[PDB]
Amino acid sequence: MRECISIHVGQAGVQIGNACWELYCLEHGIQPDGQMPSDKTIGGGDDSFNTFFSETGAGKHVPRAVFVDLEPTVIDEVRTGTYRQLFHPEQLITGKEDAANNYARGHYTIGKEIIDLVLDRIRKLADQCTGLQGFLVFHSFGGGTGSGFTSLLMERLSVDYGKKSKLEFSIYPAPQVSTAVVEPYNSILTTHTTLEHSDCAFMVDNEAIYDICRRNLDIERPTYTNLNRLISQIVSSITASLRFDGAVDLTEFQTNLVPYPRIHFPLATYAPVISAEKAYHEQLSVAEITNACFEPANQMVKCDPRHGKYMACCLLYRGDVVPKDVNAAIATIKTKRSIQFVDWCPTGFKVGINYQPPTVVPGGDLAKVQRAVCMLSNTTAIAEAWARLDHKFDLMYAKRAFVHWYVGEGMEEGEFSEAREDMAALEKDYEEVGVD
Amino acid sequence: MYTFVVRDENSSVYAEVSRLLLATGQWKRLRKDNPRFNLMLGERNRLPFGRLGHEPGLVQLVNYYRGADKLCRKASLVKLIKTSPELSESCTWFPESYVIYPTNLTDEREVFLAAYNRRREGREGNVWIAKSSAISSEASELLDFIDEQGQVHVIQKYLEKPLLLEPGHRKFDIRSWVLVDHLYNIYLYREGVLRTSSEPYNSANFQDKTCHLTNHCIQKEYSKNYGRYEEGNEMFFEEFNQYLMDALNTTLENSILLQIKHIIRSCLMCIEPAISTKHLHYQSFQLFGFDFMVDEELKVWLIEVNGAPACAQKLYAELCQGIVDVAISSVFPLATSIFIKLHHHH
Amino acid sequence: MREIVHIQAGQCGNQIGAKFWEVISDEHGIDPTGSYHGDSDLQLERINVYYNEATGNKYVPRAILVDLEPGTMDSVRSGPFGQIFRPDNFVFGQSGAGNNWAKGHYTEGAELVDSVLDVVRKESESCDCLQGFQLTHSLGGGTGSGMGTLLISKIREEYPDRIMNTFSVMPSPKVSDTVVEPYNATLSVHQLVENTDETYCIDNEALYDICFRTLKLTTPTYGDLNHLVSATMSGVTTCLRFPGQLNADLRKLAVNMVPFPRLHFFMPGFAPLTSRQQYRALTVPELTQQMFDSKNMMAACDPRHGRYLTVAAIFRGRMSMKEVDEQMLNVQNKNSSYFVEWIPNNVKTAVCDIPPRGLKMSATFIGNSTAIQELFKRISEQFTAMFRRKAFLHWYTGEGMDEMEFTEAESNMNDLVSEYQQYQD
Amino acid sequence: MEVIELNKCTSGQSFEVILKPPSDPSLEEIQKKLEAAEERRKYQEAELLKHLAE
Ligand SMILES: Nc1nc2c(ncn2[C@@H]2O[C@H](COP(=O)(O)OP(=O)(O)OP(=O)(O)O)[C@@H](O)[C@H]2O)c(=O)[nH]1
Ligand SMILES: Nc1ncnc2c1ncn2[C@@H]1O[C@H](COP(=O)(O)OP(=O)(O)CP(=O)(O)O)[C@@H](O)[C@H]1O
Ligand SMILES: Nc1nc2c(ncn2[C@@H]2O[C@H](COP(=O)(O)OP(=O)(O)O)[C@@H](O)[C@H]2O)c(=O)[nH]1
Ligand SMILES: c1coc(CNc2nc3ccccc3[nH]2)c1
Ligand SMILES: [Ca+2]
Ligand SMILES: [Ca+2]
Ligand SMILES: [Ca+2]
Ligand SMILES: [Mg+2]
Ligand SMILES: [Mg+2]
Ligand SMILES: [Mg+2]
Repeated sequence: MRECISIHVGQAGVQIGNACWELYCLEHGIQPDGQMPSDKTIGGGDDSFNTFFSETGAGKHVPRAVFVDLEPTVIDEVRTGTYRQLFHPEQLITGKEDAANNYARGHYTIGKEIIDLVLDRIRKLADQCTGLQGFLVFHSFGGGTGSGFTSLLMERLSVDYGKKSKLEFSIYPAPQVSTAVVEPYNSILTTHTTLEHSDCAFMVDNEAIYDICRRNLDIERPTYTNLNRLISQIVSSITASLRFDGAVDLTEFQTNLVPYPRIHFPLATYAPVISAEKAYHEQLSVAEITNACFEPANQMVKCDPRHGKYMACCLLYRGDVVPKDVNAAIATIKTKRSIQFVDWCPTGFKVGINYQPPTVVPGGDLAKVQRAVCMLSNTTAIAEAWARLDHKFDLMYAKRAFVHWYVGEGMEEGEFSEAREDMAALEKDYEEVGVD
Repeated sequence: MYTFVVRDENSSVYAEVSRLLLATGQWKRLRKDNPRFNLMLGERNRLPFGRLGHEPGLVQLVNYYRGADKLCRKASLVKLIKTSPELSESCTWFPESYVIYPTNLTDEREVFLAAYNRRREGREGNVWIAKSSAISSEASELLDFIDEQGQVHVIQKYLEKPLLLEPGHRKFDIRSWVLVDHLYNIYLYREGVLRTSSEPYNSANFQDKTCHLTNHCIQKEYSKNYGRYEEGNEMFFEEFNQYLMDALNTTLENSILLQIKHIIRSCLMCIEPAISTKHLHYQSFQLFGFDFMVDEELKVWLIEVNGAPACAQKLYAELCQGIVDVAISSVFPLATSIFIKLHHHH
Repeated sequence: MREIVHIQAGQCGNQIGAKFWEVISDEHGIDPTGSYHGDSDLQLERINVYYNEATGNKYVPRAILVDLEPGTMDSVRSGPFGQIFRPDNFVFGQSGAGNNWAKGHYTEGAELVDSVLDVVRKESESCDCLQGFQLTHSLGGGTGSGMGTLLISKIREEYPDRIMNTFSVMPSPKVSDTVVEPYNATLSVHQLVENTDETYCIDNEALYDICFRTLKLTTPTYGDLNHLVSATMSGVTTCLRFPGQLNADLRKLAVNMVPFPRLHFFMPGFAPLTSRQQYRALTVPELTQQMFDSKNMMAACDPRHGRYLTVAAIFRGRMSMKEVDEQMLNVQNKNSSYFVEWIPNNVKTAVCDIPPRGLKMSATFIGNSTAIQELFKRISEQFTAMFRRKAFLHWYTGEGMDEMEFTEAESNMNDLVSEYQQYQD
Repeated sequence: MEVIELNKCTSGQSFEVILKPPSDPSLEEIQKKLEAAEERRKYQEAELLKHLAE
């Protein structure tokens, strides 16, 4: 058995991580105190769930995770929340004043002082792994700590863990839920210094999750709770193959979804998202939920995949799904949808079925469904997300607005244009592969 | 108070739409770089579709469908017809065409020669025409003319038996304007135009191309009978309908319109799942200029489709007001249609 | 624990600061003696930000009262909430500043500053993590103007990486004590351009006009004007004193409101402003129109005469957050020309559930607009009208200053105006 | 329409369907980037204090 360490950084990463590990416990039947009756091997074992939980002599199942935040208000919640008993103090690291939405402040000014401590805590978890695979880094693009400290932590991880894989879960900044005006700067600053160090990154545009909540769940003004409870579903389905007996290792994600290194930004699609407040709903068939994977209204990032080209497609089914129905819907959808693959890649689908249906948080917003499917697709149409941001970046940088706050922390103005020239190349790389 | 922007100062059609929108007092124009707009009258090339539909609380509408260039590019249309089953390579209303790449760059050179040699052997007419978005009966001249250029070209069968108007013995083409709204209703402007030739058609001299090309700019520059029979070499559906009755004893609706309406439907329905803005975070609408040819058997042929067409000087007011009524006002309501809806299955 | 150290200097400073502590003390359920008596825990969630906790569950405002004459601070100590203030935090002399910036900054004030900083340091040494400082004062006097800017300069030296925001009352020709106020305001502004992160410009003429034309007060008073400054000071701090998804510290706020270092001057606004029809419920739209109306703004500047760099709206009350989002999104599209298009999403909104005392719901407006230059032009105009003839200069040259320092403060504020001008285009 | 590598077990199964065939910086350097930034912070704060002593 091979272990996986999760690293949550910033407000967004911590709260999302709190929602994920909640779902993980409900899925593996772990109680808030850390006990697991179904686990008969007490104090040890190399099972499918042990890739994410460790076991103590007392039978406590402990997450292989670390929480980092330059401010103690967000992580204090975890220290007194329902699942306080799961983690031990070493796993929760906090400073005393945040990065004030300033990438430089998180990367250079504050990061420098707390970087060697985090690595040492991570080393403590690594010293418990018999065959460590890599890390799952949850963070936000707009946060100063989420963008600033993550980029530094990645650079040091590629040094202390050369051969290990690293996957990001990045939160794309959306104005409807953000009061920050500089998140474009931070996003482009962090995707630049983090590119060469991340092997596969799933972006979640808060704009997408927001409309999915208002439209499918009839929530007029959704909260971060409502947003995270959903994201963790998508994260759970993407990580389910590492915790359960279905297809398996973090190396597969890059091999299966990232042919070209820089283009490591897959697009996620999840369905069905049904409101628990709904009296009762027609249980969507495999064809219907599979046909939903090609409606943009179910994508973690709003974009048009009909005007890009695909490089890969996985279909992660959870629930009552059998191969015969998957192929039936697939042939049905090919003759109806616009799906253009690149000529250097085959036109097919990798499919994984997990029979245990998606678990839902009691009293939560998501209705229990009998079969759910999350599709991971590497489209060039996700380059729209880079164009959107790179434009905003250009609008402000032209007037050098807000640049002094960064230079004030020791960063040089050139790192802006340098990071922007990198995003201009990354936009060119997508157009080369997707347009004729 | 709705807001809109203008990113194509050369558009004669939407220069009037913006003029009408402002005249309503309920629309306000912003600078061309301000993103808080309900509507965008965007640029022809490299329109930034990826930046639309991401402004909270703003229903955004654009005047171009993303993906319609498959239908308006010479080399793109040929590819869409032969490769789309809804149209098939056996499409009966589109001239036998081939996509030829200059030898300095798939390509249908060998497939073209095979069909060319077949005609030459069967004593059939074999006058083709080469053109590009950027006439000869000999295959060597057509292929050599393309090599002398550096962009994609298309060789399609030249209609050697075109319907000729009298008096004059002249050729012509028909321009129909089709408006597609966000819901994807297909409205045909009841008013069409015939861009005619003022020179007697001559089948023994394709060298002088003034009697073979019915473009409005070529006639007003190289033709010596410009404006003789009709003003500006433009005849409208009323006169052309009357001539058909006197000469051929039929109507424009039966003889030509029915086929045109079918061609319009067939093309837009073919690419509907590929450009439809039904479940999209923004909405699209576009005005199309369809160019038709009519042979001596009263069969209607498709020439090309223009994605950014101009309009006849006399029809700018009526057509533009209809755009505002059914395309813009239908999405942003203010405080007998001139179009013919082409019902269909979505 | 993100503590904030409060300072109030001069007559105006202390009087305004006093009413401020009166206003938030009531909101946080703290009575005149320092005991807690609220019915909700939101009142204590962030109480340490502006209050220290003493023995017996007492809450002592972290406010340092400073003045050169004792007159005003004796009023505060005998005021409604007077006894709440730490007796040691009263730092005052006897000479007074004579409404002379030089005296407060160079001579009379110089003799008292070190004792004030001793108190500031004492408060800082007990702050688990100091957020920053806030100063209340006028710019037309001598103490809060002359010594207040002197304090600020000495605080930035000892705490260079701490946020320094101020509430500054601009002198107007309509509500004027002395003719030398243009001299004092101009000299203070130069200091504020260099050493403050947020400066809320409060024009007395604006407060007056609001109390006269809107509130229907025939004869407004310094006490009437200050009530408005209490409500506004309480509004712009709600995101700091109460819990919400906003979170944010003094530094996170500045980063998002100040795109250029020396353009950190805001025009605040409050709403509603109702005359005694005073019990009528106010809908979410009515709060918003007035809030963006110029008559409800306190800088005597017409926003339609400039462009907004950034804008922040803080709502308080039990209202529809969905409907809130809807109305804010509506105003910007109605008046797009008055917002710069090169700062994406430069209008932010926050919601709080605790309304001010007696109001079902209120709205506090914070505006970083380029129209604020008109406030500085008025000051610079009056300044030069006097300085060209060296009128009343002897009151300053006598205290040790040279004509050169006046010519510098002149040029520095005229540059500030040009800076505001370039971005308006 | 070819299904391949059909993998089955008790908790689920996995397979592949094909429709058509085809056609770093060292720790030394990082410490320098960090210190160089801390050095520009020291020089900017120095210039501030120098202007303040003046
Ligand atoms: N989906 C989701 N997004 C969040 C959440 N919390 C914050 N965000 C987003 O994160 C962005 C801001 O970054 P934060 O994570 O809050 O800041 P930070 O990482 O704590 O770094 P600091 O600035 O030092 O506090 C905003 O655009 C928010 O939309 C969350 O719980 N869920
Ligand atoms: N196969 C063919 N047979 C007969 N005539 C043809 C033809 N192909 C083109 N033409 C002539 O060419 C003219 C149109 O040329 P084409 O449309 O390809 O160029 P263009 O796009 O610059 C003009 P527009 O865009 O306004 O329709 C028509 O008037 C038609 O008479
Ligand atoms: N709004 C308001 N303004 C005041 C008050 N007291 C003084 N001012 C203004 O402050 C200026 C005089 O400053 P003052 O407080 O006397 O200076 P000091 O010597 O520092 O106390 C004048 O322009 C007044 O308009 C007050 O209580 N409220
Ligand atoms: C003490 C000194 O400043 C304050 C309040 N600052 C403040 N900045 C803000 C920026 C955006 C929104 C509200 C804000 N409020 C209290
Ligand atoms: Ca076990
Ligand atoms: Ca690596
Ligand atoms: Ca003395
Ligand atoms: Mg934080
Ligand atoms: Mg053309
Ligand atoms: Mg006085």
